[PDB]
Amino acid sequence: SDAPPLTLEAIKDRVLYVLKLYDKIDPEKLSVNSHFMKDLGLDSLDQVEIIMAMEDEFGFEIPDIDAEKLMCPQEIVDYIADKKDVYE
Amino acid sequence: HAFFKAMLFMCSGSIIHSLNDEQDIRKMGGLYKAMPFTTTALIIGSLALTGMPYLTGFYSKDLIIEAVNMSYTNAWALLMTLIATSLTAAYSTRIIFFAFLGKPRFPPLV
Amino acid sequence: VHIEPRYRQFPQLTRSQLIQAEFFSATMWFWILWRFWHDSDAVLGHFPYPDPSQWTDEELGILPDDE
Amino acid sequence: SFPKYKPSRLATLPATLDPAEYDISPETRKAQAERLAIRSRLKREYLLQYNDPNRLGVIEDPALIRWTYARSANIYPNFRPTPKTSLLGALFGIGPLFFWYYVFKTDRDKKEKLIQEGKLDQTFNISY
Amino acid sequence: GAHLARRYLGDASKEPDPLRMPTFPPDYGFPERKEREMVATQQEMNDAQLMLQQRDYCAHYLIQLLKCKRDSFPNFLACKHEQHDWDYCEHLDYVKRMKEFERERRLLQRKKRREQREAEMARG
Amino acid sequence: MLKIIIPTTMLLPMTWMSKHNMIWINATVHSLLISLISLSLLNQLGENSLNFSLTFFSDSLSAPLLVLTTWLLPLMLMASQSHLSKETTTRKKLYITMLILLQLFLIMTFTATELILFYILFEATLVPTLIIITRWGNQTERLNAGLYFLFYTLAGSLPLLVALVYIQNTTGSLNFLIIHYWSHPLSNSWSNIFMWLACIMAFMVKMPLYGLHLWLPKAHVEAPIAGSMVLAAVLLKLGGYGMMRITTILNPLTNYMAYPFLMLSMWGMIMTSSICLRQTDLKSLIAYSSVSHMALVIVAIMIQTPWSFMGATALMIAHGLTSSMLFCLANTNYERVHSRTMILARGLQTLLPLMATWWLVASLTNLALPPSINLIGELFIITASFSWSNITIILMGMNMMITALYSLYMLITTQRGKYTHHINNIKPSFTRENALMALHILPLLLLTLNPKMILGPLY
Amino acid sequence: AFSAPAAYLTHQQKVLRLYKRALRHLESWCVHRDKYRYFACLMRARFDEHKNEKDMVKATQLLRQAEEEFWYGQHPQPYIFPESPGGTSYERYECYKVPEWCLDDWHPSEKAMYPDYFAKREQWKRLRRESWEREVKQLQEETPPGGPRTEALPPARKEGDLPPLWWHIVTRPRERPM
Amino acid sequence: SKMELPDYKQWKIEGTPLETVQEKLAARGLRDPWGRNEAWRYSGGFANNVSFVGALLKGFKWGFAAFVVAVGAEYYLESQ
Amino acid sequence: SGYTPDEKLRLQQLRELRRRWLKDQELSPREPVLPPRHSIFAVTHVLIPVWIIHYYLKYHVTAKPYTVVERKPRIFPGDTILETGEVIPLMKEFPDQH
Ligand SMILES: CCCCCCCCCCCCCCCCC[C@@H](O)O[C@H](CO[C@H](O)CCCCCCCCCCCCCCC)COP(=O)(O)OCC[N+](C)(C)C
Ligand SMILES: CCCCCCCC/C=C\CCCCCCCC(=O)O[C@H](COC(=O)CCCCCCC/C=C/CCCCCCCC)COP(=O)(O)OCCN
Ligand SMILES: *OP(=O)(O)OCC(C)(C)[C@@H](O)C(=O)NCCC(=O)NCCSC(=O)CCCCCCCCCCC
Repeated sequence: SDAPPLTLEAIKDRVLYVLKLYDKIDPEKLSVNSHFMKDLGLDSLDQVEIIMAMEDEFGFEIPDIDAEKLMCPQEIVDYIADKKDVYE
Repeated sequence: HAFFKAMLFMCSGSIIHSLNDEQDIRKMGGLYKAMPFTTTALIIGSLALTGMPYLTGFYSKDLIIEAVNMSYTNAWALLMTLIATSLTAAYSTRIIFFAFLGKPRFPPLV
Repeated sequence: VHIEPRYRQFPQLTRSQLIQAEFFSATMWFWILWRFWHDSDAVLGHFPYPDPSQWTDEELGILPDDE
Repeated sequence: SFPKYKPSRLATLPATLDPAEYDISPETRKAQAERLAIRSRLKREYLLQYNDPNRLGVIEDPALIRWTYARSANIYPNFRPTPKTSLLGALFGIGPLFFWYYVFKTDRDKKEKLIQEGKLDQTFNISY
Repeated sequence: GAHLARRYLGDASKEPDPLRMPTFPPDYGFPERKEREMVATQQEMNDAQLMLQQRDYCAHYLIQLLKCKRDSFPNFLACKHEQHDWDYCEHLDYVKRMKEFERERRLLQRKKRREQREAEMARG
Repeated sequence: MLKIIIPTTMLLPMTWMSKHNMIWINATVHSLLISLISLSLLNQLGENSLNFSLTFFSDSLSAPLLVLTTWLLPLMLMASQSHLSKETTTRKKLYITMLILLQLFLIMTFTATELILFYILFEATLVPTLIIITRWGNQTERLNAGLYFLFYTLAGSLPLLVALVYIQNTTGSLNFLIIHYWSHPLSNSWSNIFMWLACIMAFMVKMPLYGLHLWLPKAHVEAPIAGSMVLAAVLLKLGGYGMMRITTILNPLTNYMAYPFLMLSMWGMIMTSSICLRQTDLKSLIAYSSVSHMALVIVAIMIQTPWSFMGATALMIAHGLTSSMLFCLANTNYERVHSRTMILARGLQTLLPLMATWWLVASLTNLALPPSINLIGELFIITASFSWSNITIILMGMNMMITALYSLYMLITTQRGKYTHHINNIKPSFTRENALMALHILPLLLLTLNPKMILGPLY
Repeated sequence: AFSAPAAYLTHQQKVLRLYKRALRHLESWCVHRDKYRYFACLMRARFDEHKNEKDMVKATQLLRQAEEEFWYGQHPQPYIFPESPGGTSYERYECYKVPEWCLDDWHPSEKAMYPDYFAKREQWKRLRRESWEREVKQLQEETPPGGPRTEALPPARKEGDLPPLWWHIVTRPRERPM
Repeated sequence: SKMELPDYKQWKIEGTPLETVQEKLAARGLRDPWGRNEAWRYSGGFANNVSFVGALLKGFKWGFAAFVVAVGAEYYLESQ
Repeated sequence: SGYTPDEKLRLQQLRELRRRWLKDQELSPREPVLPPRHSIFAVTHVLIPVWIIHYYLKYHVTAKPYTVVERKPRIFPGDTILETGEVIPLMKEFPDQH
């Protein structure tokens, strides 16, 4: 058997886990609607690093044209779910 | 050579299937303990490939090298054969070192 | 047998695979040691290699530079 | 700093190494704008009929028809005898023929002369 | 290897040529040479179908080893004395070949020394 | 042999008096029966021919060609009855009449025992083919294709008629048997040189020779599928039959008059084979492959050795079957998408798997995969050429590699990759198309089971 | 892939792309995690050094020198994700992707199985048929008389509407269709 | 099934080469904000690994023990 | 700088539609409505083929000359030929130099 059918809850949990292991983000201040630029005060390079971290975690690469405009954890989980045809 | 080369490829396929269809050794961490049977089979195959004494590769490869050393042949061909014999152990070490020793480099979902 | 993913933990192993891998590695090493004990000459050689520079001029059949 | 990269025909120049992208003038910017406009209007024209529920068949691509016509039937009407075309036609059409004729004639002359003079190792040459 | 080093770096005319050998007659320095003895006749080697390269002066031991192999089939380890005897005969043959090479080498040595000495005598 | 000739002349009124909805059924059934009857000509003797009468005869070279013709007519009917559905009954009967007349003319041509009758029927084959192409073709290039075909043929064939009447006046007869038994050497003269050219050039054009081949792509591309099948399978082999019949009187001039043509056939073999690598049209690719195979056959006939003749016969039969199958396969896609461009409809293996395996088997046969009869013929010709000159192997091997290259290139382009997104009118393959493919391909393998039946009289 | 591109990339966009590429190739060079972390922080500092510069000309010049250095130092064999456009599994599953319209060609005996699926498919087809004309009208309203300037599409602006040109996006085969 | 992820606070970079990296970076006034994301590769069962030569001699102990036993058996078989 | 409101809205609507379509791709429990010895393998896949091949080789192939040609068996000094019954002499007094 191959990998189990990854669901929405797993994606959200793992994205928030990776973001909570980031030393530039306060874990209790971070939510799933938290904007990276406003609600956390990070700059463009930090967003690039977060995108690469999620790429490394989920085993697939998000192109630069699509990745540059993901500024919330909900946006990231939505993009990952749409890429993998996660509907539940 | 059929024996150990075929089983080396089968070990590589086991590794690839286990690590979510990953083939690059730069993302294969510590599988010496995570895959004990695969690592023992790959070690035995790499030792047979390099001509470790009294293995299947021994009885053919050492005899071939001895016959090459004891023949009226090209000097350059002899030297190239010896250097290739060294590089065989070189790349076997490459595979074992980069795939089975060290720390994990694969995605967290194991 | 059913084994679950663990997410950053060492994978769950089985006693069967461990004992099988250990048994086969031990079998290989025992075979190597036993064969080297019985058939060492296949590695170290069996017959002595003579030195030509030690041979006497008589058994090679050469006169002492007389004719 | 570092040794340079020399492009060629079969290994072209990368975009990030091309100075034409690091010196931008407003004319180039509006040229890029109109290029994107043409591409977008073509994409819209394709997508309007691609997603049509009532369409059944092959969406005709005028570019493909133009390409095939230009590569097949438009060549001779646009051909003109010139020194380049004349010399190239003569060379590539006659030179190989004369070269192979000379090679085969020489080989068979040698073989026939050897046969008449009396040694070619013809033993067991039954099937011919 | 050292012989290759001497031949390709030193006086090549002073070292034996492996292809053109022997240069000297077989009785140049031997008062009495005994012909080499062959134990197995042509018909025996033909019937054993040994090989066109295994029919050397050691073919009798090879025939014995093949017979022992065929006779004790299921036990493939039962032919060790015959194998050792064939290996020892081949080893002795190789020793004789090395002896021939060395003899030709020092015969060329002596020939060159004698020629240079005779030329030196001619200088007076 | 009238037991085969008369049933076709009876196919004519049966077709013209059948009711409107049973023309195809009757034509197919009775054509298949006629092919079964013609199968009895394969029992050939070992020394001489089968001299039925004063006018007709058969040997082991014309029998496989007759069987191929009789077998090809039903395939042509099955492939034609799809694109003529909207046609009126009268013009459908006219089309079937054209096909029947073509088969009858070919049957008499392959067995005519004297050269003037053979010429008359060999030229009579032109009229039904021209009518088919220029009346039932699809594009506006069919008129030019017909003109090129007709005039290319006649320009080379009229001097053949002049030379034939000259030969009959000089020697007294044109019967093949009397011609062979009373044969005399041709002297090295300018008159003999031009007689050789007149006797050879018609069949050169019909192959076609490289340089005189420009009619073939036009004619085979603009024609309907039945026209393409009859052109590629049978009508190209008339040149080979005529060449191997008329070369018996051209010796020993051939020994030095074949030198130009051989070159044109060898180097041309490469050139046409390279053209297929850059063809954007599938039918043109198949036509150019036919040109290269026919060049190989021309080499085989020109070097004039028994192995070369056996290889030429085998290659003629094998190419007929393979090219017919390839044209039918391409036509299926054409009826799907109404375009001949190769890169239009891609990734068809996903949507048409059984048609994909038909494509694969046809391509494998085309590139001479052993032990097919294609490979047998090509290999016998190659061995004969190597005996002729050991330097020929370079050109032959180059041709083999390029042939494999373009065959698998066409297969990969049409069948593999991903489907074109907007093309949504690809319906499942019909029983008729699959049956047509199977009836093309099964005789090929059954023939490699027993190859001596297509190896010619030199066997 | 899902985003409509612009006519050009801004200087910030180019800098970010070069940063990501340099980090990826550096990770390819430094296979071990700690070494990669050390040299990645060094690279981050090297990028941060010139982020405050105001002169745009020297900024783009430094970007050009950065580009030249990257080409020289790039990994010959950078790590590629398996499903990436250079990876070992890039188009592995394209042979299993079958368009949905193929189901219209099924035999009635084939459609006899999966009756509920074909009922839902008929629902979807009816929805598409009823929404097509509204989609076309909405697309006609919003574009300039000179044609669209970019390939970005608008959403549905009414409660009962659907986003125009949606059928082929929504009915993609799958990522692993078999 | 339905596995749940471990606590994220258990991942400490202390006791790993990530400590050495962090110290060498702080010596230059630089920070590594992703060390905790990599700590799982060093903490659990991946804490220690064998060397190359140690990997080669994976089953040497049992093989040598069996070798000694068999040699002793065949040596004392010579008491006929 | 992130999605524009129109981009976000279109993505959300397309995402809802796509998830609905994927949900509809599932199968109801009855969807595949299907319309209405211990050692046999060795007998059928080994015994029968070997019977056929043995018959074809023993009674058809070997009926013709030279179709089956075996290498001549090796003869060593000391063996006795089954048909002739003769004994090959021993191999000439080995010097026995060990
Ligand atoms: C597109 C492709 C179409 C097909 C092409 C077919 C090619 C046909 C050519 C046939 C080759 C042979 C023709 C002539 C035979 C001899 C060759 C020539 O060199 O003659 C020499 C003689 O020297 C001169 O060449 C004489 C001929 C000079 C005039 C011919 C030149 C024509 C130019 C080529 C035109 C291209 C052909 C297409 C025309 C439309 C030989 O010297 P010699 O041994 O003493 O004479 C032998 C013949 N004898 C015994 C009967 C007298
Ligand atoms: C698709 C285009 C194909 C073109 C093919 C057409 C050309 C074919 C070759 C020329 C054919 C003409 C041959 C004429 C008929 C042959 C009969 C014959 O050989 O009899 C000779 C007669 O020989 C001739 O008279 C031949 C004259 C040729 C005149 C026609 C010229 C045609 C063009 C010539 C050059 C081109 C030929 C090759 C072109 C190849 C195509 C590219 C002997 O007659 P006597 O007078 O009795 O002599 C013996 C006693 N003294
Ligand atoms: O929007 P933000 O996220 O805030 O982006 C900030 C930004 C940098 C865009 C902004 O401050 C800005 O516009 N700065 C202008 C100057 C500038 O950034 N110039 C580019 C600096 S290039 C440079 O020096 C990088 C050095 C490393 C280059 C790679 C060499 C090594 C490659 C080999 C790989 C193994």
